[PDB]
Amino acid sequence: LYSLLFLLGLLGNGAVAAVLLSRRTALSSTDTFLLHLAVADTLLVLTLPLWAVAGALFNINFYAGALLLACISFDRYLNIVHATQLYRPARVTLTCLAVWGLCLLFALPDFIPQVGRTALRVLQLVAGFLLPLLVMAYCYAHILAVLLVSRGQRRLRAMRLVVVVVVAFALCWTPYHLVVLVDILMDLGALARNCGRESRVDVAKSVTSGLGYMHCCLNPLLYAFVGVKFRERMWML
Repeated sequence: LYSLLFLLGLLGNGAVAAVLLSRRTALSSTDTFLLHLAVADTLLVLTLPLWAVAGALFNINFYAGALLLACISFDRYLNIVHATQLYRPARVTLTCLAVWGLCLLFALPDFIPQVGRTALRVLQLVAGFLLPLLVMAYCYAHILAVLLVSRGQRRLRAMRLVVVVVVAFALCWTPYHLVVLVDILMDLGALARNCGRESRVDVAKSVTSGLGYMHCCLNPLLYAFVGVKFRERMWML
């Protein structure tokens, strides 16, 4: 089953990368961020055979996932909540370098310590899953509120899609960071170590890593294939 996901990830990810990269003109901010995410997930799925330098690139891609997804949400909030003050393609390459740049800052130790790895885990939990999740929650809650006061036939479908995206992200990311937090507290002295539970926690690491792989493989299906614009390009190319 793991090998199937490997091809599924590359296949779907490549289509997203190819469709957007074949555009002959400028790409909107949402389009630019989606392209970065497709590349980010593309690298991670390449790791599958080995995991099932490798670790270092693994971390970079994982954070790229949430942060890029976090970046997508903020632009949607800006475009849909304050649509009157932001009427106008705005280049956003600056932030993409930062998000990829912030992964580099954290990714150095992987190429290169008890306290060092403790700080690594602390930063990972603080700024990799928690803050992005809060950002997504706030932005999409305001988007839902604005749409509920809107008028049209697309509002309901937009609400459904937003809820689906948020729920999928939560249910696919929480199980890994929960185990990471449990292990963090165990190391800090808030819990007790035992032979069986350590192996169970390693298996939990494995299972939640597979779940994250599933999310990375599903990213094309929930952010690209559901949009009207993307399908038109796919039908064109």
